Amino acid sequence: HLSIVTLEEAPFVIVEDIDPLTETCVRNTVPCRKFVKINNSTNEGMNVKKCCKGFCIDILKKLSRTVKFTYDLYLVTNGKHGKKVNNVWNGMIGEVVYQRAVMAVGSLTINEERSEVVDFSVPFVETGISVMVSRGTQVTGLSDKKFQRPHDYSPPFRFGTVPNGSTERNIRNNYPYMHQYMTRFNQRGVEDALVSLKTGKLDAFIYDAAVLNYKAGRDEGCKLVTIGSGYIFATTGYGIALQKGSPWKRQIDLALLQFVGDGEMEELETLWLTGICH
Amino acid sequence: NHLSIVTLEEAPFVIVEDIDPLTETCVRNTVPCRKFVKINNSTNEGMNVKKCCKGFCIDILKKLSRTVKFTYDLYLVTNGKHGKKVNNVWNGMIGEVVYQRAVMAVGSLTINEERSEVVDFSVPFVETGISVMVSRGTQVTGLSDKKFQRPHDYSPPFRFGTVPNGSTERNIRNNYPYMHQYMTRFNQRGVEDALVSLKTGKLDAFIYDAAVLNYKAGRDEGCKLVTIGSGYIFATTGYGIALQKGSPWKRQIDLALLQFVGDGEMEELETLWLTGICH
Ligand SMILES: CCCC[C@]1(C(=O)O)C[C@H]1[C@H](N)C(=O)O
Ligand SMILES: CCCC[C@]1(C(=O)O)C[C@H]1[C@H](N)C(=O)O
Repeated sequence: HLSIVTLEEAPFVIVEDIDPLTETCVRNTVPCRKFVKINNSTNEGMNVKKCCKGFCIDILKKLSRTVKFTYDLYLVTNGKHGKKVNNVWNGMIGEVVYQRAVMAVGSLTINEERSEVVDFSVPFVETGISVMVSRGTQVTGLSDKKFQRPHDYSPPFRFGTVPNGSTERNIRNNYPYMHQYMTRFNQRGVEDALVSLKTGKLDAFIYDAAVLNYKAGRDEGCKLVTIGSGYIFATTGYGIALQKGSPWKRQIDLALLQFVGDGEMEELETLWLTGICH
Repeated sequence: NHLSIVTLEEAPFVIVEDIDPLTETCVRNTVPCRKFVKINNSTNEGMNVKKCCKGFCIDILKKLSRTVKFTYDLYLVTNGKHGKKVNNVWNGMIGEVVYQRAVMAVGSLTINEERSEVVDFSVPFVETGISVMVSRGTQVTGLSDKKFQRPHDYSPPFRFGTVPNGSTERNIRNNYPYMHQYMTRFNQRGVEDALVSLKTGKLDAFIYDAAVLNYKAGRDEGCKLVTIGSGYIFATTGYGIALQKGSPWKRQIDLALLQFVGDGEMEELETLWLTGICH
């Protein structure tokens, strides 16, 4: 009944293929589909069915047992989390804004531009802006002199983020020089940034706090250290996105508070999010 | 001289001391702040007494009125503390802004959704939430530990409480009625009282604001206290400068705070006032 959109980002949402011999998503996974175009000219395409698992998938399973709803999970195709591009929202935010999905689940950072057009769950994952450097690099945060005067260092201090998300907006809306310097170090994905950090091609990676803490926690060899931005103005959390004025915000929040109360949340946190390093 | 600003005493964010009587002056890192004290406990008759104010949020106020270039009149709230709707009327610092007795409210003021329906808030400059403090040695995973869920399963019953009428009590009473009703018998009148009961073994856990508990555990004489996050992620927020609803000054106050965070002035205040020595 309920159309729910998600986005793949480990460890919160992990996407794998279905076994063709089964027609089944098994173990801890649930069925999720994707509308994939036939080529790069039309929008013509068809659904391909996949399997989805992760921390927020397990939250969705708990939510639809407790609130007692059935759902059809699908993966966003136009954009990622959410950005206003040419005055139209893309990503998961757009799917809720334009009422193609009743809910959006995943590593969706609650911010203030987004909550002008969608209603939000209570935060269930603490997040913000964090800085990750190679183990050995010493930075106090985003206010360090390597981030404010990068040309004082040889080579110039190399740091960047993943564009079009919650982190870039917080930098672009408040510190224009920092943002303009960063875009030449735009990192396409989390995995690319960690490779350049450990190989010495990047000095610092600015990104979401929850993702960076998880990646540093179970990194092969414990080579990555994460420190808070110090941008306390950007502290927030992941939230389930609902349509503006949604009648389900009340019951979705009540179920999440139950999980936080009875320990289901902390037990989910030690299944997916705990780390080993530091 | 122009802007009336209300604050509330809570170390290390606001520390209140008396004026030197030979001078009538506030010197060093302190600024003049006044208090309206009643003459007795019968009428509302009273007079203003002048005091000196210092701390982390006082130093934020000094930077804001240098950068934005305003002069201010600092006074200490007398009816209530931070802010609560009592008999459908707001008291404390929130009430002073709601009823237009103060243009701004500065201090350990936690941003929540009930407060921001009647006042506007700066961007957060101190991240806070709900935290649990126990004696070093007590093992709790958070507020969802079964010592909190089922306190009567232990002998004696698990003794934990908070300070009433604040952000923490509202977050618990609005969502977990049994936990709140059990806590009120362990209501702590102040932070200092709760730390004494923890170190003497008369209280098992102290739920309170995260920033204050992290500071108190950081500078405890002997490092006797351990702080752990609530796990109540729904209650994560921060301290904010309270302004009247639709205030034209929220924009300029935010721009100055964002400048301090950008140029390192904030990190200089945080390691002068808030960093600790214990772990
Ligand atoms: C655009 C890919 C990465 C963007 C993210 C960021 O900018 O931090 C991670 C997203 C964040 N959780 C959000 O919801 O915008
Ligand atoms: C009135 C007792 C103080 C309780 C507080 C809390 O609830 O944690 C500390 C307050 C908090 N900073 C707020 O703004 O309410």
